[PDB]
Amino acid sequence: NVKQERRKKYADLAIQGTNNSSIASKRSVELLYLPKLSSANNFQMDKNNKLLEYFKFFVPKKIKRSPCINRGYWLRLFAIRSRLNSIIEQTPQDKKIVVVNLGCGYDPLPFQLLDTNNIQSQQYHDRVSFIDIDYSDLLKIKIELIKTIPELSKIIGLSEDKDYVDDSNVDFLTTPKYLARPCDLNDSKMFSTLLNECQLYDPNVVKVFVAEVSLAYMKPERSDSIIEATSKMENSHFIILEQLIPKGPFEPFSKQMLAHFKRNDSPLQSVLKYNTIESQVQRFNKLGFAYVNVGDMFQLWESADEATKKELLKVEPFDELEEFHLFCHHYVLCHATNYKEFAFTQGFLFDRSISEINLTVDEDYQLLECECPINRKFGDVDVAGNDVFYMGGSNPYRVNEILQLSIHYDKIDMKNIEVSSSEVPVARMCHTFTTISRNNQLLLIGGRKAPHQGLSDNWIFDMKTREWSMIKSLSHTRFRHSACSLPDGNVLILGGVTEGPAMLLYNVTEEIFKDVTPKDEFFQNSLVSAGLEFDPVSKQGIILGGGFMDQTTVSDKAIIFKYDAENATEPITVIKKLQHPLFQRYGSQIKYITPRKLLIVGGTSPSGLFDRTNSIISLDPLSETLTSIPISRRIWEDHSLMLAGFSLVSTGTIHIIGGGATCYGFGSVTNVGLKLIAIA
Repeated sequence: NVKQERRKKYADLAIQGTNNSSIASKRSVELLYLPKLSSANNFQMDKNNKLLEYFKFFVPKKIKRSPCINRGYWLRLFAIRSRLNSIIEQTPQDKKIVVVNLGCGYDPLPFQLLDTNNIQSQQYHDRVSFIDIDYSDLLKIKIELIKTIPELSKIIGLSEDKDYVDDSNVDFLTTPKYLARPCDLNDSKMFSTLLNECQLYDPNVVKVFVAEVSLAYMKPERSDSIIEATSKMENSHFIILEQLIPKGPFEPFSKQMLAHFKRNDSPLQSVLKYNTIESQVQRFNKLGFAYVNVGDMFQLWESADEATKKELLKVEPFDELEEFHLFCHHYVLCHATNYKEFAFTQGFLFDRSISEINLTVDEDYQLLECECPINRKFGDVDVAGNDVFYMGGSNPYRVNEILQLSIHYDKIDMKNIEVSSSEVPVARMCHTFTTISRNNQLLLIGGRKAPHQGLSDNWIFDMKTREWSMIKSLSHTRFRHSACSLPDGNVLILGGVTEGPAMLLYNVTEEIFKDVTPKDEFFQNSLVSAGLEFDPVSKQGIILGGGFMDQTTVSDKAIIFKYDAENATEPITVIKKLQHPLFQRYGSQIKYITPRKLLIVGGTSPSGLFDRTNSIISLDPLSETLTSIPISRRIWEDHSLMLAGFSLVSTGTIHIIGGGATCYGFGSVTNVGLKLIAIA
């Protein structure tokens, strides 16, 4: 077949520029996410509720991606679509709207929207038109496919004919609802010409200029011109979706992101000039657009109605939320207008960023690198006698092995202990490893394999015998919970991802668990990956930060409590609850430097990124004062620091060991290790 031969020909060409591209990742979401979502959020559905496909026209292959890249790319389709929606809903129903996709690549967006078969874009069927702009070469191929693929030609009005061929191979296409126009965006003057050739000057036509990760590869000056050129088109919106480096090119995630693109020889340039959200506002004001509504991907995520999140969480197993936080904060969605009639209704409005607080430098303790390349995340570790023991974790795969850590001032020695029993705990992460039996044994509680495979089998490891014994098992599975040995030798167990009680108590000698959820409205929800320590001296303990099972909320509370050992119905009671934005951490670890100073370390936050001043801090529980333990510019810039999956070990010094993150397919990073010593 003549047509089919042509189709395949340029079908292959389209591929040489689709994989590890945003289109490939959208095909991924199209395969997995869109079929499992209800009307509101599938974007593509026929009258009979059958999902419709479009990204398959440029990337047919079954594409797959981690659960973090997928949620991100769902957020990303929902980014553009929520904004286009606000414009279509408000603009009077007779006005012509024009969507101009700047550097569209193989983005099938127009066809997703123009297709009368898709009842989830009915508001686009009549009065919306589309202009695709990219490099000449690219549009040639893309037009070949639009012509030779009947389903596509059908949409925009071209003839569907098995027995017709258009061999011209041009870089431009003209239809009532879709045109493609070639243009090198780095040429501000050819672009400005194009704006008029297309009659975008007409004030009776509303313009929507969309820059989805394209003006991000261009130098600030080259991209600022594109933006400004459009500001002079009366009644225009500009939608820009691109990267941010809110805390500089040395933020743990930022460092990896820039470096990744450098390797792909597609550096991020504009972001260098425009680091933060506010930076984008002033930019758009300066360049013509006086009305701006902007926030990062995570504000967009909180923005989803609870009916939508519930579906999303149930799409695929997911448990990389520290990665999701970081990624989200490094991508901005910026909606700009050059006319004041258009209002950003509260449905779409982004709350302004609340100012950050400066903190007093800690006069007593400081940070100083201490290599501990255990090369693994999300295990746990506790001290026994003078020995240290790290168990399980992933690296990047889940292991069950136990490591003895010989801690030294400069470096840490590691020996793999050998198991002596025929039975062993399955390989797991996000469990807890706690010391019991007067420092003779170690208690393994909960944990998981894959995120849908929470575990309920607990174990005990005996140092002398080097044997594993499966003790009693948790009624409900449980991971990402917290733990800490109590004075009496028992083990408190906090929240986690579980259906079980919010707080458990494991009596070692009696070999039983006990639901001891405090009588407080705070504990109505299972707290995930919070910080939790107890101080035998001050006879109390703290709960710090932590997230909830909606994967959206994060406690900003520091909870002080006591332990009444002689009480068997309310052993745990809440003394006091403290609040502060810097408490709002997920995946942190806390520890007592002294009875009057609690070391709070690492984790991610829904609010913003942690910097060198507040990644590590300390709080005085009775004084209610916050002191900051700064990280040197050196350790920030030169060494690999990623506070997620790490742990705290103590033998007046607390080491920050293990930890990493895969940084959204921009490569992996490993927390090299740090130590907190007293100041000379």
